Amino acid sequence: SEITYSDGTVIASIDYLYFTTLAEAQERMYDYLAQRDNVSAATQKFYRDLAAKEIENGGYKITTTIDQKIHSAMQSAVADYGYLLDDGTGRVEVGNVLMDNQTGAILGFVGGRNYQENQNNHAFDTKRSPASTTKPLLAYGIAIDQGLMGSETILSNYPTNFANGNPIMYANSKGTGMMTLGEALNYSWNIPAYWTYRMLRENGVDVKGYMEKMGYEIPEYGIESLPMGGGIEVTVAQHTNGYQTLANNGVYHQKHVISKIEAADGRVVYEYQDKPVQVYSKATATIMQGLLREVLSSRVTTTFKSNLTSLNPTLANADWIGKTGTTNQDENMWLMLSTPRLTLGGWIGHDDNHSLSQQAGYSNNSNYMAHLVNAIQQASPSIWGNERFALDPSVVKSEVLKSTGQKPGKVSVEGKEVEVTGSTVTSYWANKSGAPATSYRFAIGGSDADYQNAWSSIVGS
Ligand SMILES: [Cl-]
Repeated sequence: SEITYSDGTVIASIDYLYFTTLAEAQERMYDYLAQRDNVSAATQKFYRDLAAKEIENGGYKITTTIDQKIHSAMQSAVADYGYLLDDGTGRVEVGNVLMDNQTGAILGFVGGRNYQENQNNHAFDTKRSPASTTKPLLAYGIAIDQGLMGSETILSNYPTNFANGNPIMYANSKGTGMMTLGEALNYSWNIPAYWTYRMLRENGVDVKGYMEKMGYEIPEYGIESLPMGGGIEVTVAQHTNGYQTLANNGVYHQKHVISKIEAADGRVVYEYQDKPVQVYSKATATIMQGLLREVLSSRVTTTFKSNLTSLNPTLANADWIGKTGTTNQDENMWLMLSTPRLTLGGWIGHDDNHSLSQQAGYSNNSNYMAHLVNAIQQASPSIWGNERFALDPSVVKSEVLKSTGQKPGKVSVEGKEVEVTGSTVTSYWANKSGAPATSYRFAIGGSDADYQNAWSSIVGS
């Protein structure tokens, strides 16, 4: 029995690479064994063991998805550049996963700083809160998909409180005012994501149907801070797969590190079976792509594009989209990146869950990732692609007011039917009729005080 890289080259017979591959193969077998000895449905355990025997003893050739030149380049990038991560807080660990957007196949990964010194696989084993990288999946993507907001929809960021009366905070700030979806995402403000998930619940939206299609296990959906990543912990590999679904215009493919297991007699025993699912519509996923493009361009929450410009100005011109997250004590940082072909997930942190430095996600993980991305391209010059993410033909563009995010028109501004007028903007929608006409409660969220204040500077013009 052996494991090969995608090209057929021998990995080994029966060091993260070996362990991660054998584990998956054994899981393959086990699922099957629950029907070879005919068989059916805490033992278990017998079958887990049975599987590891049947694998080590058989004369099986297991073919991985692992691209060999890419995977070793990624090993060399972490050896060469992991020191970029160090910030005077102890050993900063790292996990990464590179995934094919069309297939769900994993091409390479970083399991940690150095397997010799520390064996924890940070790509496939360790689970951490995804923090604000939860928002495009769980809040905004689904609200767009249910036809409840469009690209230029306005949301509340005015101060507001949880049900216990504690304030919703963003670092030391308590909120500001009305803002577009662009601005909410670029800065990653929390209160507008609070109100979006809260509106999804008021409408009875099946949020869990969406998350379980991308393979997400969340034990409790009834949690106010859920869209900021509370009550959620994920592996890097499972997280890259929610970003694969958005990059790939809304169609999930399941991650996998094995395509083919073959007998000693060359018969095809096991084959990866593709089960594509349209999680979000095409309108939705292509709208969210255009938003996440701006997250990386505006450079508010990450320096990644500047880093990549200076290392490889030609790769910096590829069509990068992405999103960041910080857990609320600086303990874990995330940076998720896609071109149309690939998606690289990244996590940093400490095994013992304690703070990182203040600019560890902003600057440190961003600069490391940008060295990682360039290393990947140096070893496979056309893998990232030159393609562009592009709005779907089904997208509905509406012409809306900047100030409201809805169509211009008449509104009763505290009784006194006003004529609402001013500069307009195109707004992309994933429904049938686009954006409504302006009503008085024009944002997602807000208290009457907020709208008194809102409306009386809109009126003032
Ligand atoms: Cl910058």
